[PDB]
Amino acid sequence: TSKQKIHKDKAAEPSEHEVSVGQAFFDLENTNQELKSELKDLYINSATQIDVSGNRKAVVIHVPYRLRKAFRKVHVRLVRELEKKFSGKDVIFIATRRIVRPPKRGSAAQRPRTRTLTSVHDAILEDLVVPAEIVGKRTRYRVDGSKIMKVYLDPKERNNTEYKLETFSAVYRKLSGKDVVFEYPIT
RNA sequence: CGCGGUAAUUCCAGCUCCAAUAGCGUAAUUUAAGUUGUUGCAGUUAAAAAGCUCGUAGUUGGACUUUG
Ligand SMILES: [K+]
Ligand SMILES: [Mg+2]
Ligand SMILES: [Mg+2]
Ligand SMILES: [Mg+2]
Ligand SMILES: [Mg+2]
Ligand SMILES: [Mg+2]
Ligand SMILES: [Mg+2]
Ligand SMILES: [Mg+2]
Repeated sequence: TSKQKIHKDKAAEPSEHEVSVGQAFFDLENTNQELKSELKDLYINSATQIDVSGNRKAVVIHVPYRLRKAFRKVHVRLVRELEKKFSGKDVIFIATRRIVRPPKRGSAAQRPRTRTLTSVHDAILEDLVVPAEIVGKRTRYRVDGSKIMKVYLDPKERNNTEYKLETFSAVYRKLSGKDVVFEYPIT
C-alpha cells in the first residue's frame, strides 16, 4: 500500500529513492495522530535529491496540481516530520506543471498563459519559499553577461526559511537554470 | 552693386596687361537650393498656429507568452 502514495506519470516504476519517500510518507499517515486525517488523501508523483553544498542534500518532492492547495495547510508540520526521518536534508514541495512550447508562426492553436515558461518558473519560485511570501523581485544584469535575480521574502516567516536560503537557491537553479539569492527587507 | 555733372581705374580710343585658346562671347534646364527640406528647412517678434471645441476617413498607438 506504500506504493499507493506515489502516482508517477505514465504509470512508471518508482525508483529506489521514491519508494523510500513514499514509504516514509506512509509511516507518518498512521504513526502521527495529528497528521492521520490530512495525509489520507495526499499523494505524490516524484521525488529527487539535489546536492546543495558541503555534502548536503535536498529532497524535492513534486505534488499533483490538484493537491497543491491541500499540502499547504499541512506544509509546515509535514516538513518537520519528514526532515527528521530524512536527517540532514530539506524537504521542498512543488506542484507539477506543464510548459507548453509557444505555437509556430501562423498557428491558430492557442496556449493558456499558465502554461508559459515564464508563468511556470514564477509559480515554482512561489512554491519553493513556502511559507515565506515574496514581497519583491530584482534582476541584475551584470556587465559580463550573466544575470542574477534577488527575491525579497516577508520577514514574518524568517525563522522557517532563514536556514533554507541555500537550498532554495540550489533547488531553483536545477529546476529553472537561473541564479537567485534571497533576502529579507529591513522592517 | 554702380560709372559718367571738365583732373573718368568703369564710356570712346591707343598702349600695356589678364583669362581661356582653335576656340570664345550672347540669348530652356541641372547645380549652387538645407530658398520645397523623406534624408533635411520654417511658423513668440523676420512670411507663417485655424477664435474655440467636437468629430468620420487618414495617420499613429503601453506592457506581457521559450529562456537557460
Ligand atoms: K544631411
Ligand atoms: Mg582721361
Ligand atoms: Mg567692369
Ligand atoms: Mg526661393
Ligand atoms: Mg527659409
Ligand atoms: Mg509686423
Ligand atoms: Mg509675422
Ligand atoms: Mg506595442
